[PDB]
Amino acid sequence: AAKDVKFGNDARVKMLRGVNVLADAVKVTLGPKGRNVVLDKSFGAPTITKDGVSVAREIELEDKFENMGAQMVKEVASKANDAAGDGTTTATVLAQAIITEGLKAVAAGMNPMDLKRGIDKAVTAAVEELKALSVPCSDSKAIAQVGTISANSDETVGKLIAEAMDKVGKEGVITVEDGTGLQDELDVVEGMQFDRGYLSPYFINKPETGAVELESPFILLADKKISNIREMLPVLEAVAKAGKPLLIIAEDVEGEALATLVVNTMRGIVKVAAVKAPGFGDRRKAMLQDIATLTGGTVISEEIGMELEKATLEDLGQAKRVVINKDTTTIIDGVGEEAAIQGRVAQIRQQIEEATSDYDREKLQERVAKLAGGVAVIKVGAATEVEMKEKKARVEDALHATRAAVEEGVVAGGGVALIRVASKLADLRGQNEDQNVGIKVALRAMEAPLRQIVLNCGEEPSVVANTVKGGDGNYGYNAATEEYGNMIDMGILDPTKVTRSALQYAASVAGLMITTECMVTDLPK
Amino acid sequence: AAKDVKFGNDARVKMLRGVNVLADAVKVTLGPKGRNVVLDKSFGAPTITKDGVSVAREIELEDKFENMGAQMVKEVASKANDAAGDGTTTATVLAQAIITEGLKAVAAGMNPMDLKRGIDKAVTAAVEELKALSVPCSDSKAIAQVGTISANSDETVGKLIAEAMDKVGKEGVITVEDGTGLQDELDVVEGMQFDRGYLSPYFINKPETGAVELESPFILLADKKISNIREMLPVLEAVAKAGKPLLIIAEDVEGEALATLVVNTMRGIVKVAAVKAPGFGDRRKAMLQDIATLTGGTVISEEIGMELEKATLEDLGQAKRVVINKDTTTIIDGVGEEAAIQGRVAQIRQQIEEATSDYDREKLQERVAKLAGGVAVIKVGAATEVEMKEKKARVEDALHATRAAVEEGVVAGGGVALIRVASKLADLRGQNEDQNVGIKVALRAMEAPLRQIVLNCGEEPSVVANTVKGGDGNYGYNAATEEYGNMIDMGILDPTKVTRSALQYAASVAGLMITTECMVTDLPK
Amino acid sequence: VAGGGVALIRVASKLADLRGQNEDQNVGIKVALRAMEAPLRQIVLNCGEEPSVVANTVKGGDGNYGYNAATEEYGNMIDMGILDPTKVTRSALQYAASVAGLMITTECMVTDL
Ligand SMILES: Nc1ncnc2c1ncn2[C@@H]1O[C@H](COP(=O)(O)OP(=O)(O)O)[C@@H](O)[C@H]1O
Ligand SMILES: Nc1ncnc2c1ncn2[C@@H]1O[C@H](COP(=O)(O)OP(=O)(O)O)[C@@H](O)[C@H]1O
Ligand SMILES: Nc1ncnc2c1ncn2[C@@H]1O[C@H](COP(=O)(O)OP(=O)(O)O)[C@@H](O)[C@H]1O
Ligand code: BEF
Ligand code: BEF
Ligand SMILES: [K+]
Ligand SMILES: [K+]
Ligand SMILES: [Mg+2]
Ligand SMILES: [Mg+2]
Repeated sequence: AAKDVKFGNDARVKMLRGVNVLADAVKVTLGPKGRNVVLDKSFGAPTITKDGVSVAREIELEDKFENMGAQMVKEVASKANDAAGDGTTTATVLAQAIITEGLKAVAAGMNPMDLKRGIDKAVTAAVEELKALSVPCSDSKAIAQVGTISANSDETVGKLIAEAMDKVGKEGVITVEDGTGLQDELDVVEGMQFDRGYLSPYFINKPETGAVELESPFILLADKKISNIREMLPVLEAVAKAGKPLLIIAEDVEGEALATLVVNTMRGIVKVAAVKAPGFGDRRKAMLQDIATLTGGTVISEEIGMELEKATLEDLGQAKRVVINKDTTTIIDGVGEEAAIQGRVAQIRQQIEEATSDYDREKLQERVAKLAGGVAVIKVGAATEVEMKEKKARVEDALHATRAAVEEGVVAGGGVALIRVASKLADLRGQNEDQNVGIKVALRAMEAPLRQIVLNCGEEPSVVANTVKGGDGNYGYNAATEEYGNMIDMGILDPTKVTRSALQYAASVAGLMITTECMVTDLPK
Repeated sequence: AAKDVKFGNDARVKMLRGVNVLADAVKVTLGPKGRNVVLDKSFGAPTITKDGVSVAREIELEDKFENMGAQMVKEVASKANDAAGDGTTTATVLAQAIITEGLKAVAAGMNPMDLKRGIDKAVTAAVEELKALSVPCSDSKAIAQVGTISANSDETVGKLIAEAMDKVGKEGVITVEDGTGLQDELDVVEGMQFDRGYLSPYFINKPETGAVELESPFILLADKKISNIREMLPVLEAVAKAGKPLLIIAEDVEGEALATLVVNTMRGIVKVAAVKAPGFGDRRKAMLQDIATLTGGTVISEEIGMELEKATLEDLGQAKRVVINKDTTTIIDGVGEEAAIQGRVAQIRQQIEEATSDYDREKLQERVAKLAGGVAVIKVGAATEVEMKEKKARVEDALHATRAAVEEGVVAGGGVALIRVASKLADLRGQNEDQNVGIKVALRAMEAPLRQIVLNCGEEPSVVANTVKGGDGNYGYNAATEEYGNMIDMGILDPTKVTRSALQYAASVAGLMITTECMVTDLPK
Repeated sequence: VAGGGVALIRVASKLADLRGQNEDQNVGIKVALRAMEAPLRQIVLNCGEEPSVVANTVKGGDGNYGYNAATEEYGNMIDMGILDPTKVTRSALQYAASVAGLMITTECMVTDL
């Protein structure tokens, strides 16, 4: 197709307009006084959301150049969401800040390459500063706060996340699903997380988020490589009569089979997923039988006297719910054989005492811990499915923030952290003036998230900004109460991870963009 | 379909406009202050790229005739990138200048074909002059420089390429792939790789490793479909007396032979790896004999007159270690003597001179390359996908640059080489005054790269040009720091190949383009 | 003063050191200094000489060294007698800057249909 081509300022102006039209839509959601965006997902009812990445992802624009700028920044939000839960709106605001300031500086005629280079220098130093600044978060209390604040000041959500991580342990798997009724509920259930994802992205169905959730999935527990579903087509027949999805957990699935699934599942009877049998060798057979007990199934191989041709409804495992993602699968609540489950537990422990060689102790300890943790599930309470999505999303942000916190701990939230580091870096300089002004752009931009958060209040942004700067250490602004104080004591806790991630990815993309003189895009008509 | 046809200046003017549009898109990227172009990739995030040939490919214009101009200059860009990875932008700028000056000379009424001949004559002399200027590049430091300069002054990248080329020697294969961390990382697949592996899991003695590794393995090089253990009996005796494992590089992983060798592996009597022979037919045979001599063995098959019983300890190959994978084998320090290995490479070089078909040419080069050393892999570290692509492209350019440098030497970069050769050629003349004009056209265009590099800096191009021309030898302009000096001592090194290649292709396409009198294209409907 | 735009470009080179309180004032200063070269380059371009080379050569010269557009020779403007009154240069510059400042600060325009 014939390409339109633009140069210099025309390109830059087009870009910047597209950026703004995305950012402004994202950034309205920021902080405690942010407010919701309505996304008209064609399928049905619109979804009201406060998640910035959910907003950004939808934004697509009519002008090919403005759209190009928008799609570019879109990347930032998705990256941040892929590192961490929170931080997608902060990362977008930072990116748009750098871009704006940087383009201003380029209009002064300064070299964009050196501008980019200077931004990168600042970010590196900034990241280092945050690291040192971060106070480890380990007190359940602090964990709660982190939760709460990521939940948009939702006390109850913080409570539940803290209690769940207490009950399963901080390393334990926790999951969130549409609850049955009005109230939030928490319970711990017999389930398993093993580190294998979908064997193909074509199994991604219901969620957009690169995952699949299946209700009452059947589990074919076969330590074999599936060449063609012919080997179990009467099982898929059976499963048709079920009308309930089948999870293959097998050593491999050939693309022949995968393509046959593509031919028959969504285009036909029932959705089917395949996952790699976890671990390897004797371990993988071990885990498959560990899951058979967890699900009341059997291991399907001729070493057992079983065959893919023969596995009954009852030779396959039964789970109530399974989640699969790019990298991991969580059997949420296997039917299983509870007494046998516990007996297995005791058995595996005995091998810890027998298989006392260091790495055997390790694997066995892992497996017992895995089985003993089970899984927690958080049931989101809502009157209406609209609020279901909204609250559920708010919870998952809390969840991902808490784990991130537990990893790296917390820094003074509300954007104080970024300002603080900014102030520390004021003496940082580059090789040349272009890099020096690039550094100043970076530092400057770090202000943006505070100002934005204030602005959403409709408080007077520059005033708050200036005072906070005047303050020192943890001194910040509480935007839910319009009071200066020790942010920590208030519990406005940001996990260093999210802030670090947001800054890196924001600068990363931003620095590139400024350097553009020319854009090649298809003529609209 | 009904063709539109235009003549004379209605043709050339339109054609030139197309050329200009493409060039201007490309040009911006030239040099250290050259700056990125955003190429829309409708399915995905746009590609931010500084690779000029990447730019060229996308350019395509609505106006049929302007399109023609673009399409033909596009061709020189691409051809440049085929000959050598770097130099695509230089070739474009050159082509633009020649075309521009040629069309101008034609407007004077010069015989176009004489111009073309004059251009061609000048170009030939310039190639010879570059050959004369070129100083061998050999020291690692120069390699680093060339890599740096081609990397867009990315010192780290130059360092990494140079040390990688050292670790695997000049002739080693080096490849670049998407890393995961922020930090770039270099790995090497040690030893004699060959690209065939096991086709069952039961060979794996190291299940946590997920591959088969053997220490002090003997190597039964039976390039055949092995049948039975019976033929191995005396071999197995010698093996068991040595107490060493055995690598079965069969033709194909087949036969009861291997099945019972797996049985012996499970009994711990002898541990055995088995893999396909690489390639087919005579080239398959050749690889097995190359493995053999390198391993200090000899191809143990009846098709070369030796039944498997007949193998001495000079026919069985050995290594300190071997590893075999799903798809690949590597042999670590085969016991074959270094003199035998070198000699074997000599016969392979004789075979290379005998080979007249890519089926054997590329494969023979791969044999000698792997015999010279392992394969290095450069993992490009970047925060963001956009960086992934952008950084990767620069790395790849650096890689192909260094290669070219090693093979043909280097000249003073920043376009000084072209300037110098142009000045040396000022005495050249043709058969007739039309031809002489064409020569001067060529010599004048040689300035264009230098000027364009300067212009991107926003510096007076002709001022810099004149001062450079006034200087002698490697005296030039450093566009990264805006001061003149010995270009070589600064380390701004260009591979002669890329300079030479870029010039030739530029000249060829341009010299044709100026002789256009009529263009025929479908009407715009 | 050296008439041939020499004076302006001379002073422009002299003041390159000057800098302001912030990037906005710095770009403003740079804009002013760059413009002052414009007379010389225009005069030359009318000749169809290369403005860049002549400008640089004048800048690299000293005092009244300048480009005689009538003859294309370089020389001392005074010896040739290419004399601008000082007032003319000064007034030209100041008034030019005045309008520019007016225009930059201009926020609204009112006219009939
Ligand atoms: N009560 C509060 N006072 C000040 N800042 C707050 C408060 N509650 C939340 N914030 C800040 O708002 C941001 C969280 O809002 P959110 O929309 O989740 O941003 P993101 O999507 O980037 O996580 C964090 O910077 C957090 O510190
Ligand atoms: N520091 C420098 N000073 C001057 N010229 C440079 C410098 N670094 C690189 N160059 C020049 O930049 C030119 C263009 O390089 P590049 O951007 O890779 O375009 P191409 O695709 O033609 O190689 C090269 O001829 C190189 O000599
Ligand atoms: N021979 C010459 N070479 C170069 N510059 C000249 C020459 N003669 C006059 N000038 C300069 O040309 C400039 C502009 O000329 P002109 O446009 O006629 O005057 P003004 O711009 O004041 O109306 C004057 O500043 C003058 O000194
Ligand atoms: F704005 Be986010 F996703 F916390
Ligand atoms: F623009 Be290139 F390939 F250096
Ligand atoms: K938000
Ligand atoms: K380039
Ligand atoms: Mg948040
Ligand atoms: Mg290059």
